Amino acid sequence: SRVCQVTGKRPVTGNNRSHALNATKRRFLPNLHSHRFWVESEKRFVTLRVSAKGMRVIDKKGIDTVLAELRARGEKY
Amino acid sequence: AAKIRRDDEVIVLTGKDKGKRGKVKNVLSSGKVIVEGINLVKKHQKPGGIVEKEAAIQVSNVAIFNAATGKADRVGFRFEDGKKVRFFKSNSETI
Amino acid sequence: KAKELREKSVEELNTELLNLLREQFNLRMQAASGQLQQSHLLKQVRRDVARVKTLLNEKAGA
Amino acid sequence: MKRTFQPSVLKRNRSHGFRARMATKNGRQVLARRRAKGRARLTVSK
Amino acid sequence: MIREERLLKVLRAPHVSEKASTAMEKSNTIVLKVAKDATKAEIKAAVQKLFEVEVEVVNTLVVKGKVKRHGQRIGRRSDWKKAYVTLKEGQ
RNA sequence: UAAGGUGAUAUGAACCGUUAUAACCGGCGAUUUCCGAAUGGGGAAACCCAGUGUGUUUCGACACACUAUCAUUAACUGAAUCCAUAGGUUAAUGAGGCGAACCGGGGGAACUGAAACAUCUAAGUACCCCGAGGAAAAGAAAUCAACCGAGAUUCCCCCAGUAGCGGCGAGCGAACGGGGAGCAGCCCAGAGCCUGAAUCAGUGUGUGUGUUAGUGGAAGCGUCUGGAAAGGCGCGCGAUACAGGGUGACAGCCCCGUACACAAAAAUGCACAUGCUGUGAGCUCGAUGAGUAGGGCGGGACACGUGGUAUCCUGUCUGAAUAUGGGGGGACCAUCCUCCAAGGCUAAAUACUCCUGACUGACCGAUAGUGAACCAGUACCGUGAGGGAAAGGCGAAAAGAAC
RNA sequence: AGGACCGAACCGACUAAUGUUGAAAAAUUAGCGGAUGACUUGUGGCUGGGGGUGAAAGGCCAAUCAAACCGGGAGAUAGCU
RNA sequence: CGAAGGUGUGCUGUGAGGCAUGCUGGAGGUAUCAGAAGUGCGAAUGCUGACAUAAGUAACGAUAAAGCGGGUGAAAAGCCCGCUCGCCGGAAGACCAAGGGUUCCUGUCCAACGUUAAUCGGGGCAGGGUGAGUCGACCCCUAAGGCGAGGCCGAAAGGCGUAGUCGAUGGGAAACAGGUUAAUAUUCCUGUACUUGGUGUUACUGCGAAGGGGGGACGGAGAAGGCUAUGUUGGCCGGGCG
RNA sequence: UACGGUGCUGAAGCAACAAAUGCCCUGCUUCCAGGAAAAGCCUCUAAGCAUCAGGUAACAUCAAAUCGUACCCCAAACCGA
Ligand SMILES: [K+]
Ligand SMILES: [K+]
Ligand SMILES: [K+]
Ligand SMILES: [K+]
Ligand SMILES: [K+]
Ligand SMILES: [K+]
Ligand SMILES: [K+]
Ligand SMILES: [K+]
Ligand SMILES: [K+]
Ligand SMILES: [K+]
Ligand SMILES: [K+]
Ligand SMILES: [K+]
Ligand SMILES: [K+]
Ligand SMILES: [K+]
Ligand SMILES: [K+]
Ligand SMILES: [K+]
Ligand SMILES: [K+]
Ligand SMILES: [K+]
Ligand SMILES: [K+]
Ligand SMILES: [Mg+2]
Ligand SMILES: [Mg+2]
Ligand SMILES: [Mg+2]
Ligand SMILES: [Mg+2]
Ligand SMILES: [Mg+2]
Ligand SMILES: [Mg+2]
Ligand SMILES: [Mg+2]
Ligand SMILES: [Mg+2]
Ligand SMILES: [Mg+2]
Ligand SMILES: [Mg+2]
Ligand SMILES: [Mg+2]
Ligand SMILES: [Mg+2]
Ligand SMILES: [Mg+2]
Ligand SMILES: [Mg+2]
Ligand SMILES: [Mg+2]
Ligand SMILES: [Mg+2]
Ligand SMILES: [Mg+2]
Ligand SMILES: [Mg+2]
Ligand SMILES: [Mg+2]
Ligand SMILES: [Mg+2]
Ligand SMILES: [Mg+2]
Ligand SMILES: [Mg+2]
Ligand SMILES: [Mg+2]
Ligand SMILES: [Mg+2]
Ligand SMILES: [Mg+2]
Ligand SMILES: [Mg+2]
Ligand SMILES: [Mg+2]
Ligand SMILES: [Mg+2]
Ligand SMILES: [Mg+2]
Ligand SMILES: [Mg+2]
Ligand SMILES: [Mg+2]
Ligand SMILES: [Mg+2]
Ligand SMILES: [Mg+2]
Ligand SMILES: [Mg+2]
Ligand SMILES: [Mg+2]
Ligand SMILES: [Mg+2]
Ligand SMILES: [Mg+2]
Ligand SMILES: [Mg+2]
Ligand SMILES: [Mg+2]
Ligand SMILES: [Mg+2]
Ligand SMILES: [Mg+2]
Ligand SMILES: [Mg+2]
Ligand SMILES: [Mg+2]
Ligand SMILES: [Mg+2]
Ligand SMILES: [Mg+2]
Ligand SMILES: [Mg+2]
Ligand SMILES: [Mg+2]
Ligand SMILES: [Mg+2]
Ligand SMILES: [Mg+2]
Ligand SMILES: [Mg+2]
Ligand SMILES: [Mg+2]
Ligand SMILES: [Mg+2]
Ligand SMILES: [Mg+2]
Repeated sequence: SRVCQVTGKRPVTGNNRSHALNATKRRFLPNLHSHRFWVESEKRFVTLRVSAKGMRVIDKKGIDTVLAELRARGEKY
Repeated sequence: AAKIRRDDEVIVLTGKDKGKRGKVKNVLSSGKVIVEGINLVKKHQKPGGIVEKEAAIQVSNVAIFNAATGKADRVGFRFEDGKKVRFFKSNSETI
Repeated sequence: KAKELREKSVEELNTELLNLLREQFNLRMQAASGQLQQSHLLKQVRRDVARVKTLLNEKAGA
Repeated sequence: MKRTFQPSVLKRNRSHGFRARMATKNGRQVLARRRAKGRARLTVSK
Repeated sequence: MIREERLLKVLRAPHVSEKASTAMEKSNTIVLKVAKDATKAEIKAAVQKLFEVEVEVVNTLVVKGKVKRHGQRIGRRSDWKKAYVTLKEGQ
């Protein structure tokens, strides 16, 4: 499913609104990308499906901390 | 426990045979008794003949007959020698 | 007759069980032939089999 | 003239039988409704 | 090796009929009602043990029970198994 | 607990029992086919077909147990590929499915109203989906207030159809503050000191008190009518019992009860008390939740429809200060007041009733009341989902009509 | 050889009469077209409702079709009778 | 010593109504003054049940067709037996699959069912009846297609699909003739066969798969020859002399 | 003979001719539209076992379970009340 493995961001629903304020249901999707992250501690690449926001989280916190969070949530990588 | 039992001498309180005495022959779980010589019906028996027989009477329509007093009585329950006994309410005497 | 059956070993209960099952077979055949007068024997042997099997399982364990 | 009901026990059981009902969540909801109603016959199976 | 307990349950009754009577006269064949899950092997073993006769062969069939009415209430009799047990020539 | 009993239509047959293994009632056990999550594989449910291991065998066979999947953990094994990692195998632990409502969450209509209709309404309703519990959720102020003060959350009555929102239409509709129900506060983000004392759990045994069978339980006769008396008439008696039901018409005293007084071998709830396993009180000294707050864009939520619009949530792009600091006080600024987000737990008052017991009704009484007083979710209809009836009363007693 | 010819089975359905509370909710009788093919038929399978399928008639999708059936929103709404 | 209800009759008030009482009925009823409403029916092509009308009318379901004698019986156009007649005969005969499920056979019954009567029945009731190594299923094998460990995908539900595993309408061992029951028969019996597998013995010997190859294994049309099923005629045998 | 049907006995039992849409034929000829799969079966070896097993042949012996089987089936029994 379209779920960020780092942040848990997923599709949310809302409205399109016309100029006449006609509401039609829409979705807002996360900006997801499959990305190979270098994990220096394992001498390995780990692929995560991550939002652009999740990539900024990884840049800030570091991949090792994030993967530690993933294991503790039962999030498989 | 039952106040009226098989082989008790009873007197009829109610009905066509009011006042008559007889021995209880059967106690039915419906709350009725067959009393010897009481509540006779003429059954037209298919082969065969018209046969007189006892019909069951409501157990509340008979009373234990107290031979000493010569009249209907009520039963109470007491424990004597650790065993439950019946007694006549009239005279407190064990049945 | 549980109390009297209770003072027998497993081996004695197993031979007792076989006797009852053979008796049950013979009565079943007699009832089928139209020759069993005493229909009450059928229930008696059936309940005796149950009693032996109960005690075999007690002497096994629970 | 050829009428609409043309019986086949195999097609009956595959279309509507107990195992067909159990194979999907919506089929299991059919069985739940019919149990709740107290139907003697849950499916065409029996 | 079929246990005696099992053998004591498989034979239910002799089947009494004109066909069964003729089977015994003409072909030395006894007709039995047997347990619905009795196999030919079990029936053979039971007859040999319990009636003390040599069996040649067992043929079997399942009798489907009749639908019956008992005062505007539909009912069905039970299915049961019939065994034609052919005894050997001397028996 | 017992003088009767072997459930019903439903008699009979063959029996069992009467002083205590007849039956009946309750506690604890035993047995518990096959299908069904169904789990050894398969399958058109109630069937078809295996493997493995033991044990029996009369050599024909036979019995019993185990063998699903996923998650977690552990061990062993083990690629491309060096170490490895993926993968594999086995063991242990757990899950799975079902269930009427209530509860939290993910999605989410339209008819309709606006006397048309699109904003708006209906409505975050119906419905679908996920998850939980006996309740759930919420909860210990980055809350309100107004310079006086209050002091977590939840629920009830007010405030008020007010203030507002609104094609300023139809409609939608607060809060502040007040009266009540119920009340309870804590822990981590960390060491040290002294120690493991506290309070919760778990697992034992006392101790009452309940529950799941039961026991005793008062006192009425005569006469009249009548098929029958419980009715009339006459004269008695009980009442901590005149609740109720039955009995040949309407019974306090005929029967079963009722008030009242008692009872448990066994299992089990509860409340205590007292052993035991883990949980570790208190005190000085720190520390104080960042892709976060805030912002731009798009939406949503707030009674509040973008409006002059605070506040909350975030799909997207960004991005602080971090106690000398930060949030809020309905655009915004200053001042003042007040609070401390980005970690978490927490009883009660609140919601509901598939189900169990008791009791009640100016509720129905067979076209009513459940669809169903009755063998009804049946018969019957439909490929199926699904739809879905009609149908109660002899008599006090079968004495159910011998001939 | 052949979407060749005549013609039964088989598949159709041009005309007429009958029938129209039918023998039948589409038939019967006499005639009629195709009949080695773009044929016909058995068994099983797949496509699902604004969807299918359609040598195209809005045809067909269980005697229902310009939006199936069943249950629900639901007592929609009804300035009308 | 007769409640409600039912049904008559009399009296009575301006009305809705009221009162009394005969008969039926056989156990309930309820003044007064207050209180509450599922409180009043002729209509709604209203709803349910009952019963009319048309009417003893139409019709009795292929125009293949009956006639008579005897039997049984309460009763015979319809049943049974017999003779004759007619109808089908690429079917209106026979055997099956599918589907149905006891309708099969025997005895007994005639209420209802059967478009009439019914002694008859696919009707009621009871009893009986289905026999397999070789027929079929199951089973081994796969087609379309289905499901699908992991997997990939998707707000949730779920979608797709790999290994696999299911799935016949197709591929895969073997039995025939005669006889027999009221009712089964390639299943029973008689006679004569065949298949596959497990053991044992004897002898000899390279056996061995989740792999390779072969085979299984395949269209339409047409033509000709060789045959048999089968028929016809003769011969033969038994009977016949109208 | 119980007018249902049993029971005992049994002759000839050959040839010619005609002849399928059935068989040889999953053939042959021909055409284009170019006509399942997988197992059983036969054969080959791999790893492995190796005076073992296994294989093949003959003979003997045992086994072949379970479920269906009545009856209608162009129809009064199925689909059409
Ligand atoms: K609307
Ligand atoms: K309007
Ligand atoms: K009296
Ligand atoms: K009485
Ligand atoms: K009373
Ligand atoms: K932000
Ligand atoms: K401040
Ligand atoms: K009803
Ligand atoms: K539609
Ligand atoms: K009256
Ligand atoms: K009153
Ligand atoms: K009317
Ligand atoms: K008439
Ligand atoms: K007639
Ligand atoms: K077989
Ligand atoms: K099988
Ligand atoms: K002549
Ligand atoms: K058969
Ligand atoms: K058939
Ligand atoms: Mg045989
Ligand atoms: Mg068989
Ligand atoms: Mg399974
Ligand atoms: Mg299984
Ligand atoms: Mg669960
Ligand atoms: Mg409008
Ligand atoms: Mg909570
Ligand atoms: Mg202050
Ligand atoms: Mg008592
Ligand atoms: Mg008393
Ligand atoms: Mg009375
Ligand atoms: Mg903080
Ligand atoms: Mg903020
Ligand atoms: Mg923000
Ligand atoms: Mg802002
Ligand atoms: Mg914004
Ligand atoms: Mg907004
Ligand atoms: Mg502000
Ligand atoms: Mg009703
Ligand atoms: Mg009535
Ligand atoms: Mg042509
Ligand atoms: Mg056409
Ligand atoms: Mg024609
Ligand atoms: Mg032409
Ligand atoms: Mg032609
Ligand atoms: Mg048109
Ligand atoms: Mg149609
Ligand atoms: Mg539409
Ligand atoms: Mg609505
Ligand atoms: Mg309406
Ligand atoms: Mg009314
Ligand atoms: Mg009326
Ligand atoms: Mg009117
Ligand atoms: Mg009429
Ligand atoms: Mg007329
Ligand atoms: Mg006329
Ligand atoms: Mg006429
Ligand atoms: Mg006719
Ligand atoms: Mg005649
Ligand atoms: Mg008659
Ligand atoms: Mg005729
Ligand atoms: Mg004739
Ligand atoms: Mg029948
Ligand atoms: Mg018949
Ligand atoms: Mg008639
Ligand atoms: Mg019949
Ligand atoms: Mg799939
Ligand atoms: Mg398979
Ligand atoms: Mg097949
Ligand atoms: Mg036959
Ligand atoms: Mg020939
Ligand atoms: Mg031809
Ligand atoms: Mg047959």
